[PDB]
Order: sequence, then structure tokens, then C-alpha cells
Amino acid sequence: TTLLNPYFGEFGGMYVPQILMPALNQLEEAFVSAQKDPEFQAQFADLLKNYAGRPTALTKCQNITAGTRTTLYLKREDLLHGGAHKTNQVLGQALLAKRMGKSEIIAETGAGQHGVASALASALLGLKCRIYMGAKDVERQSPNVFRMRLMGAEVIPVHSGSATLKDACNEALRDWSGSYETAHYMLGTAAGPHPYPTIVREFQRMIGEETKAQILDKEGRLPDAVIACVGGGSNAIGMFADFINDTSVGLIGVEPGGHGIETGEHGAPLKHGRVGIYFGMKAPMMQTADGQIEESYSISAGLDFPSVGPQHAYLNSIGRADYVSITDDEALEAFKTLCRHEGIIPALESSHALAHALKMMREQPEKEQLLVVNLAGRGDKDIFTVHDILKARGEI
Amino acid sequence: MERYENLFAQLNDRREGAFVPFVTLGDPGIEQSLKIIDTLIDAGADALELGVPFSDPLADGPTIQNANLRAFAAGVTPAQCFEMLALIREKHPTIPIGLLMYANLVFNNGIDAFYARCEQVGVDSVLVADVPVEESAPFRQAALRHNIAPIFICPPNADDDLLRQVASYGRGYTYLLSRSGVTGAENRGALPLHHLIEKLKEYHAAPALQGFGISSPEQVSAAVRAGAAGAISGSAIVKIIEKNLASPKQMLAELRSFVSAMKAASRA
Ligand SMILES: Cc1ncc(COP(=O)(O)O)c(/C=N/[C@@H](CO)C(=O)O)c1O
Ligand SMILES: O=P(O)(O)OCCNS(=O)(=O)c1ccc(OC(F)(F)F)cc1
Ligand SMILES: [Cl-]
Ligand SMILES: [Cl-]
Ligand SMILES: [Cl-]
Ligand SMILES: [Cl-]
Ligand SMILES: [Cl-]
Ligand SMILES: [Cl-]
Ligand SMILES: [Cl-]
Ligand SMILES: [Cl-]
Ligand SMILES: [Cl-]
Ligand SMILES: [Cs+]
Ligand SMILES: [Cs+]
Repeated sequence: TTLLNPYFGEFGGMYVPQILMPALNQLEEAFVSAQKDPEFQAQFADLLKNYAGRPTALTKCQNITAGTRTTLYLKREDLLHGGAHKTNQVLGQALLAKRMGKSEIIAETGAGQHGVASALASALLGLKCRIYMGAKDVERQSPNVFRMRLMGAEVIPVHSGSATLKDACNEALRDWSGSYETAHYMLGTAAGPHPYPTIVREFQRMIGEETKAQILDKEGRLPDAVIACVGGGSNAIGMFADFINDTSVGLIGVEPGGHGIETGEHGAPLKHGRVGIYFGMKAPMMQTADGQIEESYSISAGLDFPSVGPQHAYLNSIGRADYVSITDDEALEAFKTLCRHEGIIPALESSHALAHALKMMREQPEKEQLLVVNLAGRGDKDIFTVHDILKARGEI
Repeated sequence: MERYENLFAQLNDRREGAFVPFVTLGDPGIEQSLKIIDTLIDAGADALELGVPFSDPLADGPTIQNANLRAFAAGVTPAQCFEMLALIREKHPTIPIGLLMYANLVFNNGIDAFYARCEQVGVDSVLVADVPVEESAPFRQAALRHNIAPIFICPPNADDDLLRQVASYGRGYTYLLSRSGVTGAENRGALPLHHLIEKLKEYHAAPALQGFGISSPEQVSAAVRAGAAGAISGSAIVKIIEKNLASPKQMLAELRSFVSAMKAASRA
């Protein structure tokens, strides 16, 4: 029994051990209550504005579209405190934890951005934060691990399974299954068991709401399409939500194509995986033929979630949103292009979204189109990866 | 078949609890796993709970995480596990065989087809660890169509509605969870469960087996004294495998001693 539908069509649900059902019910009730509470809303708005820095800019990128009939804006989540969109919803989830009387936070992280966001919110709001991270990710993300530790969080390497994000996800749920009376699980994407896909969408929806207001002010109409990269689906659903009922507005989600879809080395389960049940939800998965969960591959660390949020799978199924993929090489060309032509260093994750927008433009340069790319993070973290690739290429 | 029904009736006649070990199929390899299982039976196991190796066993603590990993290191697949189950049944006619599954392995090639294969090899029950009662409908329906008992979890903090649901929908046995958290011998249950046991009986539930953190004879006896039909022990058994990987001989000897002692604790 729940207050809200746990499914988006056939996707989603609450596939957790029975022991965790009271925790999910409690969280759902607290969320529904908070959404009607003006004091909660005011506290959340205060943090978003005065701490995180909302609203974020909407930047018109003139140089990269010169000579075409594309007009391209970037929604600047890269300018949010922490350097990515992840900050928005951790502030909301931290307030929910407090609302429920909890003083401890559990979080999973892959690339480390969600871990950093969880740590900073916990530091600000006086919560004790513990973060699970696959040991392979710990090894390759020492800057983020150190950021989390500077902010007083405990970072716990996970050695089980593949020692990556899915394994961290499992460990977080194992912990929660024995600690939910005192700890809140601050899940980092619009996936997992209900009510997380719903909560994360609502706590990221200011992205799209601001974009709508900003584009109306600047252009006097809605965009032809909004475009966002899709790991688990939080930044994309945050951009998409407020436009779902505006049926003229295209919603384009970009999954990582990795080395190419045909190689199998990608992270595009929504379009190229198979529906399974894992991490508390029924959704498209990266998985073996006999149903073992597999890793996602991308040049971009943050597109490693081996599934996708159920609302994305649903919006795809009904034809409301369209999902595409972009390869490592395409994402890299987009990264270099934005740096050189706009002076903005984009996260390799959102470089996938930008690459798809550039393709929309270049393929049909005389098509009139007003596009918004969600620039969900800054790319300072990625300059080492990019350096190493360019050096190997003999570009430098 | 009626393997659990027959077992519990026979144990009732002997005023006896059931002792039910868990192991991971194919840990530490197929041939040794088969020998392990035969030893468990010979030493006094009344029924078995058998795990199919899964990549993401999110209800299991480190001991059983590591069992899954050992089976994968040996190349064990679900298909091989079903071959093992067929042979186990071909050797042992009456012992109830329960599987511990995760949802993706059941759903992967079709829920109905999964349960049809269980019936074909002679499995008696399936517990899907990450499917709560709320999501159970297609699983329990497929189970019953194929003569498989769907095993439901009764948590320590069960409300009356949940008790009534588990009682109504379940067959074979009701899993009486010792405590919150995940599997592991290092964490003993700290709550009296006799009230839950009494309500389950009132509601005509399948007989209760207590599970999680059971590692000692006194806990088996306590389960019986509290009114449960018996007790399940996994991590404590798997620890013996882990400890003795280098000596299959000593492994089987220690498994036999442990199971014998745990089974003795169930007797009137
Ligand atoms: C900078 C950036 N952009 C996009 C995404 C993609 O996440 P959504 O699809 O927006 O939820 C991520 C993800 N990061 C996770 C997983 O590794 C993490 O940090 O733990 C990211 O760090
Ligand atoms: O002795 P322990 O502590 O290792 O416990 C033995 C567990 N083995 S099992 O197959 O019964 C078993 C039963 C239920 C489980 O999760 C669930 F409750 F969520 F469904 C996991 C394993
Ligand atoms: Cl509802
Ligand atoms: Cl449904
Ligand atoms: Cl359009
Ligand atoms: Cl369309
Ligand atoms: Cl046009
Ligand atoms: Cl299927
Ligand atoms: Cl199968
Ligand atoms: Cl005692
Ligand atoms: Cl006794
Ligand atoms: Cs232009
Ligand atoms: Cs994805």
C-alpha cells in the first residue's frame, strides 16, 4: 500500500527485501507531506538560492552555431555549488532526512560527484555521512574521495562483486536494511525503488522550470527540444519534467555509446539493453544473457549506472521522449569544441548531450531549431582524462 | 508434491524441529558443492536452502557475498545450478529443496518458465529475496501453477495486515526473520518472536522457520521452544567452507560435526 503509484507504466516498482518496505513507506509519506509544507519549501528554496546559488544562468552559445539556423542555449548547472546538478536534490533529501528525525546519511557514488554532493549537504546540515564507493572507483577517483573526506564524510570502499557503482548501490541498501530507523539513504539518481524516481525528479525539476522561464523571456517561445545526458536519469528528468505537458517540446536523452553500440562496450541500456529487475526496480539493464548484472562503459565516469530510471523507460515507451547515443569520440569532439569556441569546459557526461545537439545542427544546418542542452556539470575534473587521450593520439 | 507438508507432519510426530542449512550452489566448485550437500543431508539436514550465484546479492552479508564470488570464480552458471538441482533430487526423494533467488534470475528468461524448470528438476520452494509481498503476485502465481511453494518473509516488525498476507499467500514454510539487516553469523537476533509465531498459527500460515544469524545449537532449541517449526543456518555453514577451502576432507568433517550438533538441538 502506497500513497503514489510506484510504477510508470510497466517500469519501476519497489523490488526490495521485505525488511526495507517500512523505510520506503516512511520516506514516501514524508515526501508527500513535505511537498505540501510551505516551511519545508521555503527552507529548500533558501538553501538552493543562498547556498547553492540558484537560479543558474541560461547561456546563449553563438560561436558554435554560427552560419546555421540552430540557436543553442546551455542551462548552466555547471555553475551550481559543487559543480554539478547533483547538489539540488541532495539538499532536498537532506531536509527530508531531518523531517523524519534522522541524523545519519548513507549514499552511493560512482564517479564521486554524488558522494561529494552528499558530503557537502551533510556537512552544512549537521548530518553524519557515510558513502559507499566501489574500490575500483575509489582508486580512480582520489580527488573526489579526498573532497568527501575533507567535508567529514566516511568513504567506505566496496570490494564485493565488480567493485564498481552497482556494488556500491548494493552495499548502501545492505546498510540501510539494518539502519533505517536512524539513517536516510540519499540515493543519487532518478532510479531505484519507489519513491526515489519521483522524489529525485521533483527535487531536480527547478532545472526545467527555470529553463522554461528563461527561454520565454529571451526568445518569447518554448524550445524545439531540450537535450540531456542519461546515466541514471536525474539531470535529464530534472530538465524534462516541466516540459512533459508541452507536447511541442522535444525531450531528447543521450545515453553513452562508449566504443560503439555494436562493440557491446557502452552504457545505453534503455535503447540497447534488456529489461530486468535490480536495484529495487523493473527497468532496462546492462546484463548477461543469463541475467547477471553488468557494468556500463563510457569514457565519462559519471555515466556508469548500469540501468536507467523507470520514468525514462516509460516516456520512451509512449513516444513522449526520444533516446539516442553518443560515442566516446563524439563526446570528446564536443568537449574540445565548447572549450575552444565558448570558453566553457563541460563535464564529459554532458559533453554527450552537447555532441548530440551539434549533430542535430550539423546534419541539417538550414533547419530552424531552438535547442537547450542541460550542462549538468563542469569539466575541470576531466582535463586529466582528456589530456591523456590527446597525448596518446599525438594531438599533443 | 507435498514435501514440506510431509516433513513437518513427520517432525510433529517426533516432537522435533527442522534444521535447514543454506549453501551457495557450486561453492567452491560443482563437484565439491555436490559432496557438501550430500554431507549436510547425511549429517541430519531436514531440508535445504540453496542459493543460485548472483552478481548482486543485496540481502546477503560478506560471508555469503564471498560464497557467490567463489562460485563465479569456478564459472558456475544458473544452467549448471539447475543441472545440480536435478541430480540432488535424483539422489534424495523426500527432502524439501528450497531455492534462494534474486528477482532478475527469475524474471530473466520469463517468470513462468523459471518456475516450470524448478518443477521439472524437483524443487519444492522458491524465496525471492528482493520481492516483497507488495510485488509478489506474478511470482507466487507462477510458483503455485508449477507446484512450487512461494516463501514469504515475516519481518520482526510485521503489522497485522502483513501477517495476514504472508499467512494467506505462502506455502511450504513461513520465513521468520530474526532481525533487520542482511545474512550473517556475526549478528544474532535480539527480539522475542513468539508473538509473531502465535499470530502466524492463528492465521493458518505455513509453519515458521527462523532465519538470520542462527549459528549455535542453543539458537535452534530456542526457535523450537518459541513455537517455530525449526531454524535455518547459512553463514555459519558457509564459514566452514571458507575456512577449509584447502582441505576438502577437513571441510566435510567439520560440516558433518556442525550439522549433527545443530540437528541434535532440534530434537525433543
Ligand atoms: C557530472 C555528472 N553528470 C551526469 C551524471 C549522470 O547522472 P544522472 O543521469 O544525471 O543521474 C553524473 C553521475 N554521477 C554519479 C554516477 O557515477 C555519481 O557521481 O555517483 C555526473 O557525475
Ligand atoms: O544464517 P544467515 O544469517 O546467513 O542467514 C541464512 C540466510 N539464507 S536464506 O537462504 O535463508 C535467505 C533468506 C532470506 C534472505 O533475504 C530476505 F530476507 F530478504 F529475503 C536472504 C537469504
Ligand atoms: Cl497509489
Ligand atoms: Cl505494474
Ligand atoms: Cl519539436
Ligand atoms: Cl518526436
Ligand atoms: Cl526550418
Ligand atoms: Cl523477461
Ligand atoms: Cl532459468
Ligand atoms: Cl539461549
Ligand atoms: Cl531441544
Ligand atoms: Cs545561429
Ligand atoms: Cs543509461
